Amino acid sequence: GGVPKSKRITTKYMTKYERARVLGTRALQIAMCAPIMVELDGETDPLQIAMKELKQKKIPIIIRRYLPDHSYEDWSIDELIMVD
Amino acid sequence: VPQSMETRAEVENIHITPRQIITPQANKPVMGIVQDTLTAVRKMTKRDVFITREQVMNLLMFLPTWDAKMPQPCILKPRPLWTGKQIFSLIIPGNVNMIRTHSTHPDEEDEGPYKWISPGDTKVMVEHGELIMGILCKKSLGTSAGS
Amino acid sequence: AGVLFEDIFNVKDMDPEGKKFDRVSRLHCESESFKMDLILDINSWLYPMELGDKFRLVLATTLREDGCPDSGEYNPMEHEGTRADSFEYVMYGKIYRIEGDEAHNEASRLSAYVSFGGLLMRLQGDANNLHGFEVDQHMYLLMKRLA
Amino acid sequence: HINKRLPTDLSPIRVIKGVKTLLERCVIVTGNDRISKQANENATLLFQC
Amino acid sequence: MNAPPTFESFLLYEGEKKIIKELDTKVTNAAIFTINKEDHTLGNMIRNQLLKDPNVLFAGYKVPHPLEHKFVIRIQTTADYSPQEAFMNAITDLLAELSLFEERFKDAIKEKKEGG
Repeated sequence: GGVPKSKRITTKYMTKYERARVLGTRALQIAMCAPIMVELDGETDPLQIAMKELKQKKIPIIIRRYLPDHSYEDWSIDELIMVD
Repeated sequence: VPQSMETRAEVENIHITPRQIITPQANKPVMGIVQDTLTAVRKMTKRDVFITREQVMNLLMFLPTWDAKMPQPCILKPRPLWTGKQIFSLIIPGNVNMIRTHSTHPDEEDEGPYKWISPGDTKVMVEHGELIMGILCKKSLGTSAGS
Repeated sequence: AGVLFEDIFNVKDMDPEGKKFDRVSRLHCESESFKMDLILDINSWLYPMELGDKFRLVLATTLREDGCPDSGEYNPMEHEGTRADSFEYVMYGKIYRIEGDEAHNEASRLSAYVSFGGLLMRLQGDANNLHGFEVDQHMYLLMKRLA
Repeated sequence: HINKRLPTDLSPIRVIKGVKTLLERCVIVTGNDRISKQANENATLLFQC
Repeated sequence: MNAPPTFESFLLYEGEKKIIKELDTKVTNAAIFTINKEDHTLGNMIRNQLLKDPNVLFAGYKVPHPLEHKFVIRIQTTADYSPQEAFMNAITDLLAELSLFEERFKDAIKEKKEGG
């Protein structure tokens, strides 16, 4: 059930339940020595690297939001807008 | 202790204390200033509390968010003296504006001519993130809504 | 230069409802040149007063005699050689509200409320004698007892 | 630093346009359908008031 | 079972510098001096000798924790006088003052014992 991009009716604002898991998964990926997309300013805790590369929205994670009718919408990181 | 660091990220982004300040049960804070800390907040905002340069100097280093810009004293001559509201003003950050009343506020004061100048220092006014008027209590620095 | 208000005052009332603070005296005063009415909060122990006394009062925007504004920060150097040397009571604060005509009343009656950290000033009278007063403006009070 | 004793430069037509743009941009139930619009002004009725 | 040793309140560990100087960046000519393994005594002496100096504008000690024997002093002066030189003059004046205290106490004990 691939929902088209113009057909997506979910919200365009990424909530904190997505934020925690994307931050943890990306920091874990960096913890297995993934390439870091942005410049490093001496940070050694990869969770901090996960935030400071989430600021420029350069994280390759596709969020598969599940609708109640067993259909799924794929949302990218840069399509969603940071809010806190 | 979390044994996976993505769960540690979940603790940081969800389970941390400052992200859980306001309850969804009754839209109120759950932590508050209590016991002798609240008692000395009540006793420190009083109008007769005139505090010297040395004592506010002692109180200065316990504000790590301070911008190292000390205020001009309320009393300049003959002795430089501060007050309790002037040093609680440094604690309050940002733009904070607030109207409440003390628990010992008379009801006849609000319709009188002294509703904006209280002899008893009861109505509590905060303007622009600095403490201006009133003595704080459980109503202003507690778990109640609108604090 | 910068003297927004300048008058001699006489005290007519001392604690009309009772003394609620140990170190704060509340005074009711009237002038002689411009018919003003004033409610004063001062330090009681530092500078004691009694009923019927006379005091010279200057309300200015800065302590600099050339009219230039101050730096806004306290230093223990620049308090002598200025306009504060001719007065024994030098306060520094900010006006928080101005009452009177507002929007829908005549401008023959005006009032200004000044907060010195908890000490309260109510200066009320004619609006043309209260020129230069605005909301959230820093203010200097100079006061000297007279025989 | 708004002065409450000085004249302002805010026209009421700009105020009404800002309120209308606010109420158009503050949506909860999305969609151009009649049911979606009815739920949109049913969810935000007290906020609009 | 988790009781700390009682000699750690006055003894530095291996490779532990007593005085750590940190340059403050909020204002100019300001520094923070961190001194370990001591208490409010030396900080109070340094502070109340510094407060007599008109050349200083900021001199203050703080103990962050009663369980951690460590205290910090923030000193800011004018732009003609170092905070480190201010602290040096403070401890020099303290040493001179309590040397005068030692000799006046010795003279007092001598005259009280000889006077009977």
